[PDB]
Amino acid sequence: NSQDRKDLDKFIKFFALKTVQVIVQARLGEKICTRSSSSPTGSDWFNLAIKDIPEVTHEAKKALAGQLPAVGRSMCVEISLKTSEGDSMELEIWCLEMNEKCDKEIKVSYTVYNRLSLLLKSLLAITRVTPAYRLSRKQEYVILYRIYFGEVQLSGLGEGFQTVRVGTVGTPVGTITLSCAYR
Amino acid sequence: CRSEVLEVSVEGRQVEEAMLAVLHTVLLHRSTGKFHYAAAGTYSIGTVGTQDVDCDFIDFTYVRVSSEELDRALRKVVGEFKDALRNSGGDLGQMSLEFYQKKKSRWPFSDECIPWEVWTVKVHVVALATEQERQICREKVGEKLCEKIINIVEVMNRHEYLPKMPTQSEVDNVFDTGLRDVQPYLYKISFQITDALGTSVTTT
Repeated sequence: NSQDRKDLDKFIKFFALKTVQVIVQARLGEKICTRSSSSPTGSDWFNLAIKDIPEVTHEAKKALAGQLPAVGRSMCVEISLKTSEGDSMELEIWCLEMNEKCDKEIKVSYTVYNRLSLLLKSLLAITRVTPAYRLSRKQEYVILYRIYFGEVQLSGLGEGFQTVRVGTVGTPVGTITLSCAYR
Repeated sequence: CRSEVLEVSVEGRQVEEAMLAVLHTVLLHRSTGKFHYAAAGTYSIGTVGTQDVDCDFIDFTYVRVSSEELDRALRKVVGEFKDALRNSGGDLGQMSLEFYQKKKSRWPFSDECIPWEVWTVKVHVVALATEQERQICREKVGEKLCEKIINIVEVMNRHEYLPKMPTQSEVDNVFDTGLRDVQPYLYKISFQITDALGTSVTTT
């Protein structure tokens, strides 16, 4: 069980690293396009071609501080807008929680691994069908991103924000939940 | 075998992109990297690429797997539906995307195609007459397609059932291994121009 969780920690770590890439690249103003490979490389996580932006990797690792989501401790990617006036506005908070309840029957490694791959595919899809997407590409305005870690605070979204469930994946340590709250 | 039905009300020119948006979204979730088997029975899994598709007739962008041949296959049968829709008229069509496994059967009976999941997108085409028609339509169906993709993701995340991983000989009973850059689950795309059925009882 010790190796399996060492593997699962790695899977969750790189899932979190990769969701931050997907979310930020989708708020990047330009279209994203990667290529499949029948002869892949050893760093195509979850059988998906997601190019890491170093600077984004940096503060994904500074935010996590070498830690992983858990109880009451959930990773958040905040997409914001600074206008010509300079007043900030919280557009979306992307939330990767790690619920308490577990799935002791789900067989690590690659059941979880393959289901996290599907969730990154769901995340690629949902990241283009929220209003902050079309806003981030129609470019006057600028988009800001920021990653932090703990309890989630939805206050800057304003009263009445909507939420989108991206999906969930159950693991023996708890079930991951990926969602978004946006104004 | 589970079924999901979606409806879109779209202008005539936007029917192709709206369908590609639905089909690709489903197939992105219903495919994996290609399998390369070893004689020992193990296999490696290739990498899937994805790319953004900007719609012109709709203010909308979807994500499809970067296979150029899969896109050509769907654009073709989407065009078959497009042509059939305009050849017919009035009392309106629907396209279906179904996933199935191939089961072996004793001679003489040929192999059984057993659906585990089917998607039907019913299409209502509306006619437009000013230019404000076209522009506000470009906005309106884009917002509608956002709802659809969100609903597709939220049924896809149910993790209801999926066929078990095939062995080297069973692979062509579960996957479409005929493509270069992705192996979808074995799928079938048929369409159908239906009639319009009224409504009986309120139930007020």
